[PDB]
Amino acid sequence: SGAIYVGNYRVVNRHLATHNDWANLVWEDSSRDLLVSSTTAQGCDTIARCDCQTGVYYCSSRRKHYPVSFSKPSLIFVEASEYYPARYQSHLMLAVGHSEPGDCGGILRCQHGVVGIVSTGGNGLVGFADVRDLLWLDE
Ligand SMILES: CSc1nc2c(cc1NC(=O)N1CCC[C@H](C(N)=O)C1)CCCC2
Ligand SMILES: [Zn+2]
Repeated sequence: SGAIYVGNYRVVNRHLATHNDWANLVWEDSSRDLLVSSTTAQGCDTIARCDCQTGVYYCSSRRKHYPVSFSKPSLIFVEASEYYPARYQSHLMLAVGHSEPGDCGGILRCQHGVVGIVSTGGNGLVGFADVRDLLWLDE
């Protein structure tokens, strides 16, 4: 679990969005596994606007942060799950690192701010949904 709080927006994995997220919907994209909802309180986070390919992510299944080198945002095949049919997920970045079900929502950060959130996993792999192109989160 996990979310980004920036301005009057809350960014979460679309597959983990609550009834309240959907009732205050701003934007969602099933192909990116992202959903943004509106908040009444001002958030705590800054979004990175950069091309970093190294950073640190929080891994809830280890209660620890790990450094990673990650690929550029791209269209990657993701196998069927309880939440989605088999499909290509866009704006996804992969890295070698630990992840397991329960870890989605963990934040990936570089020196400039928040880069994205955990969205997929593999055997010794972790995938992150990029948010750096969503310039409207800043306004
Ligand atoms: C960290 S999540 C995770 N981790 C692992 C496995 C599986 C998962 N789960 C997923 O990848 N998804 C399920 C939820 C929707 C995700 C999506 N973006 O389409 C896909 C298997 C075994 C190794 C670890
Ligand atoms: Zn950066």
